[PDB]
Amino acid sequence: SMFDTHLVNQQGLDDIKLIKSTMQKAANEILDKLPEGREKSVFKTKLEEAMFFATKAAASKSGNYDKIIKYG
Amino acid sequence: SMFDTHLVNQQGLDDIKLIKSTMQKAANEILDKLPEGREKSVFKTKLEEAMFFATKAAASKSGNYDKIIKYG
Amino acid sequence: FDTHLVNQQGLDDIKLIKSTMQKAANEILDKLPEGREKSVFKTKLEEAMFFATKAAASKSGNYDKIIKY
Amino acid sequence: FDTHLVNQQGLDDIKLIKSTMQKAANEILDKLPEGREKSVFKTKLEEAMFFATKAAASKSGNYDKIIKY
Amino acid sequence: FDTHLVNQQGLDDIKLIKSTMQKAANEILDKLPEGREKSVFKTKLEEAMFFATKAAASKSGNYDKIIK
Amino acid sequence: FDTHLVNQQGLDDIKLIKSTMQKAANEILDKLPEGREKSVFKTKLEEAMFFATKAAASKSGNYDKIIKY
Ligand SMILES: Nc1ncnc2c1ncn2[C@@H]1O[C@@H]2COP(=O)(O)OP(=O)(O)OC[C@H]3O[C@@H](O[C@H]2[C@H]1O)[C@H](O)[C@@H]3O
Ligand SMILES: Nc1ncnc2c1ncn2[C@@H]1O[C@@H]2COP(=O)(O)OP(=O)(O)OC[C@H]3O[C@@H](O[C@H]2[C@H]1O)[C@H](O)[C@@H]3O
Repeated sequence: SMFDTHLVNQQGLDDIKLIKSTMQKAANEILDKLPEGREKSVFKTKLEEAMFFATKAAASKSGNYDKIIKYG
Repeated sequence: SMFDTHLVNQQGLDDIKLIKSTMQKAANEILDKLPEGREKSVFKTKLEEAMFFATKAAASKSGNYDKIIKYG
Repeated sequence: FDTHLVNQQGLDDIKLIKSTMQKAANEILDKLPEGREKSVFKTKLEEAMFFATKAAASKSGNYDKIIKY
Repeated sequence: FDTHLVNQQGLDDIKLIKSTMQKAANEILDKLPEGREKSVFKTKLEEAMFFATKAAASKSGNYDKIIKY
Repeated sequence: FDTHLVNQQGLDDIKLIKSTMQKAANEILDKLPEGREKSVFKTKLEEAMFFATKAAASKSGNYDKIIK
Repeated sequence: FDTHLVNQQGLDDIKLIKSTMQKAANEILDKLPEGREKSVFKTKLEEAMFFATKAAASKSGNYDKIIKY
């Protein structure tokens, strides 16, 4: 279910650290080249949405969480 | 207008090369950590959307294009 | 891209918000015919829930730790 | 871009699904702090409900007419 | 999630905006190769038209009833 | 994130698609009241056009060069 909560373990946190640190560094380097304005701001908001899905893919990877809390 | 076409010059192409190669390296490193599945696929599609805005920000940066083609 | 590690209060707020939407989603989905529009509804709803869950998890009082990168 | 002209059952289904989502949204919103994430939750939910409402409106038996262009 | 039950004037405006966009979309689609970008163009356009149609339906004079 | 450098045929296809949508969009916008829905229509339409323009620029026979990264 889209509503499930994955209780991530350290392996999940480690994977998330790798992906977020990697994207953070790349995003800072790209943002430094872009002029302030609407397109730069939309790039940032679209990138934040993308990262919810990358983070969820890591958090729910077999071995990266200990238990799932389900609702209903 | 959202419909304007910026004819990029070499400085725009150089900026776009920097931003796209930076994101391609980061995306490949992140994708290598993610399990095959829907979330990985949505990450990629959201990231493609984000990059249209980063690329447009670079292409229309003052000094990065020579002329704008306008319609209507 | 901060990560918020929720405390018990954050977990309980997330229980409330996710339980509330899951119940409403079940009732609505059971009324909708199968097909493209029902699928897209679920896609958009999941996107909404990422933002609601982040709002709850990053609310002051709801996290033990913020991890920055 | 079909235009659905719903009949009485279509209006009833849409009333149920929108009433159900409005109640759940209100309960969730009361738990969320003001800010960007809460605002995006609302906008995503509005997108979701366009598709749920289209699904209901074009359900067999729920329309007087579907106008095509 | 307000509902607008349009009157004839709202239905006429909606016919004009949707007919206009459908004609333009068909002309553009006839130029585009099959594939992912063409498919996403269509779904993005459907999303856009939900908002255009709601703007027209809630225009003063275009609705007979608002249901809350 | 390949970059397509259009040739003349790609530029002329882009002229056709962008001038067609700009005229339609102007006609529609002139019917719409100012407000949030009109604003989101424009934002969603811009997103649509990135994909249509990319589809045209990478169509076989419409590009001089593809830059890969
Ligand atoms: N062992 C844990 N101990 C403590 N806290 C944990 C653990 N494991 C996970 N968490 C966090 O709780 C929430 C989980 O709820 P969820 O339904 O599974 O995640 P989500 O839907 O993708 O929401 C997206 C947002 O939630 C925020 O906190 C998430 C998790 O980071 C994120 O920062 C996202 O920004
Ligand atoms: N005088 C009317 N008589 C009968 N039916 C009417 C009238 N006037 C409007 N309608 C229809 O009611 C439904 C709910 O309206 P709503 O709640 O305002 O719509 P929405 O949130 O914008 O989603 C919109 C999606 O629903 C479909 O049917 C819509 C309206 O076309 C749309 O085709 C979209 O696919």
